Amino acid sequence: TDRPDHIDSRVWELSETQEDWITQVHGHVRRVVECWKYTICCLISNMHTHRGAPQYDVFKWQDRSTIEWICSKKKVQYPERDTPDLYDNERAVAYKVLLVSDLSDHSPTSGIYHDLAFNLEGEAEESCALVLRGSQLQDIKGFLCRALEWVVSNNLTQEVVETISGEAKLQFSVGTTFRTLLKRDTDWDVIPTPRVEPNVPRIEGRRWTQMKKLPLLKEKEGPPSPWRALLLGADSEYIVCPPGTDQEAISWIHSQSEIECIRESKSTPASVITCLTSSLQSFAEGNPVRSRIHEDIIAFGINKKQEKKQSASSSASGEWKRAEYQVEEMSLPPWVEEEMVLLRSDQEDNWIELEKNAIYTEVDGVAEGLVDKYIEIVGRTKVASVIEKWQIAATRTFSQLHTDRSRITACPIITRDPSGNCQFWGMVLLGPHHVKRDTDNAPLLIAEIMGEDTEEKYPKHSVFSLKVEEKQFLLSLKITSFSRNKLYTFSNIRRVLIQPASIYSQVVLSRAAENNSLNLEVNPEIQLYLEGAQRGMTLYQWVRMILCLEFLMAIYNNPQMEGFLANMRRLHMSRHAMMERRQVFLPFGSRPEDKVNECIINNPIVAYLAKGWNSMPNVYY
Amino acid sequence: MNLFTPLSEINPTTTQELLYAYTGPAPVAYGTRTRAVLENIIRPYQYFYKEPNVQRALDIKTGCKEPEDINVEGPSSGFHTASVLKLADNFFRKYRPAMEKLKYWILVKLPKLKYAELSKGRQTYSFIHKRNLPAPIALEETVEFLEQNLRRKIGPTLLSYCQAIADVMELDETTYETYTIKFSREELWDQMRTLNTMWKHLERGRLNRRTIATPSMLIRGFVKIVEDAAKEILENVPTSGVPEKLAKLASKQTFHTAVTGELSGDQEKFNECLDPDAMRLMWTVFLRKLGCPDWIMELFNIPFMVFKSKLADMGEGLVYTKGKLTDRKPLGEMPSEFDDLVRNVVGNSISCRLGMFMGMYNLTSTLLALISIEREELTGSHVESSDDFIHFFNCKTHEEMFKQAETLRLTLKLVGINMSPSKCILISPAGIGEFNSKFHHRDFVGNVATELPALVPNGTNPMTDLAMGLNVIKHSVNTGQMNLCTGALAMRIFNHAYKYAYMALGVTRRTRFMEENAITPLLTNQGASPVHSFSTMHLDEVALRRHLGLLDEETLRRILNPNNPVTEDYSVPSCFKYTLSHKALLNKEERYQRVTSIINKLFPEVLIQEASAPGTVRESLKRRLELVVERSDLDEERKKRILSRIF
Amino acid sequence: ECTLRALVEEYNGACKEAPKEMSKQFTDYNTFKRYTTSKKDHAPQMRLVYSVRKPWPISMTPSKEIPLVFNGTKLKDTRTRANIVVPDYWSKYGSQTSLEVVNAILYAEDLKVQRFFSTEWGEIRYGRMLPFRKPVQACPTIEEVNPASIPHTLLQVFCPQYTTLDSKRKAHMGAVEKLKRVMEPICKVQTQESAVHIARSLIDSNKKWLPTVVDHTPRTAEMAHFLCSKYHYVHTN
RNA sequence: GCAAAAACA
Repeated sequence: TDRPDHIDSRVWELSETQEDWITQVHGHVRRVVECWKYTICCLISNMHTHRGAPQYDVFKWQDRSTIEWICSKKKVQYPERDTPDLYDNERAVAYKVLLVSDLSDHSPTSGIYHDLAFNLEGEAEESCALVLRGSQLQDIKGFLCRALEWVVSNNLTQEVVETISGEAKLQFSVGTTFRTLLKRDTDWDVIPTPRVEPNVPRIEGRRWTQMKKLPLLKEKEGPPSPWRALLLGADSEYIVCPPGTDQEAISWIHSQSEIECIRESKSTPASVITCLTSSLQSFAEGNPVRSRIHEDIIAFGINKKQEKKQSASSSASGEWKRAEYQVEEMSLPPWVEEEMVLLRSDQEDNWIELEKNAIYTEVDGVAEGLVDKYIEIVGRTKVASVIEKWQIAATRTFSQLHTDRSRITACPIITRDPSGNCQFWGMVLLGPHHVKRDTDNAPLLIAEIMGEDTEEKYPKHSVFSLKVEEKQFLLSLKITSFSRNKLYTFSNIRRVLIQPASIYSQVVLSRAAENNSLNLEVNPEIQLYLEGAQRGMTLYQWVRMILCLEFLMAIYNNPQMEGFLANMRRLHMSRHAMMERRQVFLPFGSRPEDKVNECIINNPIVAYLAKGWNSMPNVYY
Repeated sequence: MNLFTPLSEINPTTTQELLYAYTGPAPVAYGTRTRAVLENIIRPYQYFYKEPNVQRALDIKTGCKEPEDINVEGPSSGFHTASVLKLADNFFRKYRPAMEKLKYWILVKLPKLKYAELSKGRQTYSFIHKRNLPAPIALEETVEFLEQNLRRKIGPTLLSYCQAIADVMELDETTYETYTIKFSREELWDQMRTLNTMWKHLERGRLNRRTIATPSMLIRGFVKIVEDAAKEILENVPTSGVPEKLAKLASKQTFHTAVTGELSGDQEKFNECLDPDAMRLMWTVFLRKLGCPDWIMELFNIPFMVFKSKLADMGEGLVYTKGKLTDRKPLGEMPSEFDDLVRNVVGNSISCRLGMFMGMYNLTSTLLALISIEREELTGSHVESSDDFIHFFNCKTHEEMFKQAETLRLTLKLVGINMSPSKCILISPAGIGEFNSKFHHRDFVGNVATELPALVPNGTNPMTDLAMGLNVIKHSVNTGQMNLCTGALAMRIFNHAYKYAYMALGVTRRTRFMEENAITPLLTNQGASPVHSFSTMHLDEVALRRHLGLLDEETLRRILNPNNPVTEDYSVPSCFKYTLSHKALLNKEERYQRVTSIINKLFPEVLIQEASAPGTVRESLKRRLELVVERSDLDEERKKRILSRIF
Repeated sequence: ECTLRALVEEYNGACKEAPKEMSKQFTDYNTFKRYTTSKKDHAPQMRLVYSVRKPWPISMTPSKEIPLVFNGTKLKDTRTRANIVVPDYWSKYGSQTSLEVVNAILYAEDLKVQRFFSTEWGEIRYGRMLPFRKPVQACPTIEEVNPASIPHTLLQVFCPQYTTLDSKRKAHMGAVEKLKRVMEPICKVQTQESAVHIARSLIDSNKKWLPTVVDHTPRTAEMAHFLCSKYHYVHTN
């Protein structure tokens, strides 16, 4: 409650936080009793002098560090939980102040410190009288009677007696009002006591049906899915330029080329080429960032939101209804197989430059040999070059994102072959990109060198002709807006190499486990279901197409793809189980194919994986 | 997909790691979460009766239902009270040591819990500033609120904090003070009840985005108490998904003339079919059969009753389109598919008595499932973590196995668990299964990560970034997710990314400055050749270079100097361990920083243990400063002059 | 004393400009150790590239031994900020320190390096091993220390005057002497936070789940990432 | 235009 009158204030806020009184059974009474004990200590340790310092020093409610100091100076050491209340330099004895119900039944607590006994109305044990002096006894009697009159005034005799005879007990109390608040939304009390007898009923259930044949996925019907990715993939090419810096190569390309459009898309107007030529020469003279031209307005979507809002406000009318979004279902495009067969094509260079780690032991040598051989087998492939292109483009675009600008920045995609020459894949132009949040979409105009054009595959791209030293190339311009998260993710696209490598190692090491001898040159016969027939092939080509699939899945990752993969892990497990002559049983209303089919809407690689699953046998003998 | 399914030299289980979308952008949730929140809230009401009747379920307080009401051909929300009682009693009779350890935790460790651990929580809704603040700020403001409105100092223990909350709930009027925030018992009750909902970001493996809810700081102490008790129960039972257990069951062998099957499955609408009153009954049975006092039962039952009265925030509005226009409108203004819940709208929040939310009671739900497992005729091996489970049946007959599987499904339905039929697969001769991203095939359990390691520097400083990247790769190797080749390749990729991020590649300002001033590259972040190898992941960068002679002694003395102006992570302090980089909150921040700065100098022991030492900060600092001054073995007059200035 | 005087006006200044801050309980320190307004970002690695390239990346304490401009290149912002090349500058034309300080700081890290290079490797055996993850102590320690007594052991080493007899009793006597004789060059007001970390790692016996083909001694546990795997096993003598 | 059940421009 509040401060008792007989207890001094300073003692009260000293005792305020010595112990957590609120979670004690009689915490207020215990606090008052402790205040009594400390006050008795203070009146015992009144102003005195033994040899220049008071003979009585107080240890109660003092910081343990100073108590330890004072004990060290006196060559004594007391435990924390049995520290005496006070210490006397007269006899050099530690006294603990105790309150007891009666004086006759009082035994010493321990031999390491003496006990001062009081009976709550002033009288003290004869040991106290022999130890202390008359004035101290009179003062303690006065304080004790002034406390006892307070106890009788508030009728706390039972609580005081309980506090004296025992230690603190823990509790947690909930009042009536909070209890009524708790009981508002439940049919039971705070401690639920339902009257029903504990019993578990017998409930009729359905049966479990065997999955005799594997589920067949549904191929969607509709227009074929166009190529929807940040860059071009297998159709990307590069222009060979004389050795030098990026600026020299850009100047070489700009000064010795001309652009004429051959295919124009409404999504990417043919006028936006004026932007690209404005950023080439600007980069040719050493300025990666240029000013704003008129053609940028329709190329980077500047002030598009306000115009769209104005048009909608001035045109739309009727009655408010729910959004009811929809996603257009699309079929498997023919270009996925072409992308697969082209991404694995052999290359003259390695395209995978990674600094070798150190070697200190033979395990390190084994690991480095495995990594080097994997780099050899998946390096001279088109997919590796496209991975490096994506890495460079995403990295250079991401490095220019955080710095807020209002001007167009050019980020050339240039690689160095192991001969010094420059390889120009394209140029990505970044708009104002007032990116406030990590999911905000920065505008981009991507010009990229093509290998072959296809209106069906690239409906939103604008294809121009490019003449450099009597050499013909295709230049594709695409207007996109792309997020910082996705650009950062594709700036570390090289991690896609991890998943195939695992498989490769998991084969090679396995062969070692078959003979306790590493080979690092094994190219075993992996048997697969190809074109609907069980036939074998080499490990290297299989790893190459695994890397092609993983790259395609990575660049085409979306909620549909992740849902499809997560729900297809179960079907893959079931198929592997049915290879091993194991039966698969299924719940009553169970259709594992439904979860997968929910995820097959318009993702070209999800559809490609679905077709690959459907081409395999659905029944095993 | 046929390319991912080998038929020789390797099995599809090992190649199932290829069915993962690493190195690709994780889906991000855009715009309003109102539709997802409302759908999550409305699922339990449509699932209470076999024939959907939302109106008749919207006036149900306790989700208790008869066995005939249970939907065996579809999801069922609610529980059978007698079933919960008997199952909890059976779960108590078994697992005696686990409940003994719970008793020990209650008697000993529970009173010693400090509410300062609440400061280590994640984002909270501030009922004072009406914003989202980090856990330390919300904890500090809540403690100050309790101090002001309760006129006593809150003890460091968690029980003291909970008692303070329960006491402040008894006041007609509370204030916060200039601000002068005016409250009420009903307003504070609503603040306690309200759950703040948000999108679950960076979530993979799902077509549709999910939502996660946070409780208020007022109820978080009780939530932590009950969840800690749940941890102590779950860590001591063989059916929990926390250690191993999957590997142990995989290694288990059964005689030939037996039928062993393996059911791998998930749970549909795990949080949309669980009622907090079942958790109340389970906990009450546990504590009552443990012999705990009534205040223990009250303390354990408060959180779930506050959850029964939850006011989960329903986002920022449903999307309505007139023509090409788009608008956000709260539930109730115009007809929609959630009109049935219009009667439950309280301001921008909606009342919901049935159903849970994700990220609220992850372990009590697991406990409920595990007590549902305990039955006389379920003589199998069950391991469940949240909504994922694996079960091993060892029966003498196929019909017996099917009976046990159906009994398992029904007994989980008795409390509202509802395994998804399409996501549950039972392999008949066992030996193949999936559980918690771990694939079991023929007594081999392979761990597959949901997320690939970032393989990029974390962003603190070169030394810690290198150490943490190497530690992450080493951990991935230890879990089995990576091997020799993958480990070394990941190391090379991380080395390239680490060198690029610190301008250690090509020609940059840093490399140009090093070249002009003739500063040879001696560290990996400086452009030197990597010294770390596959076998050297735990070794420090500064070390292993002095040992190999790559770093002579005087440059070590130059860079290891503690007096340099710039200064588990086992990286030695060095000059390269640098640091890169709300009206009345920044001044309070800097004041608290200064107070923390005067400590850690006068109080070395807080660098090893907790603060303890009851008393005011000013008085403790003054006393310790004195103790230092007159333990400085100086002259007495100098000591007197020094204490003369302490005021 | 000058250094003791350096703890007075800071106390008086803190008590003056932050009155309500000192009025809080001393146990509140455990709460406001981490009191920060800054939101806990979801991915700090995203902005590292920008932060490093940002002008004046490093925040440095005020200093005099680092020039404002060195060889026609700005270093400090004249707390002040530092150029990205400042740590590179300090590696060649900086102030050295005692060899004992270097040895003490690198202690418990050079020990791991010495253990790695003082052990012999057997031939790699390839087979169908079954690595089962078992909880073992991750790193070898100078002396075996019961957990929950590590904080009491560290108190004796660093602040034996601010302790209790109860803490003294349940502290590993025998590892304190080893810690004192190897940490005393760095047991000052500076590197007090650091020296605790090295000392803690010296006697920390935490358990980690590691692949196991044969039962791991503490020496082999810290290097278990290459001793065993699904397909290979190397024996250590 | 990005994108996917609703946000960026």
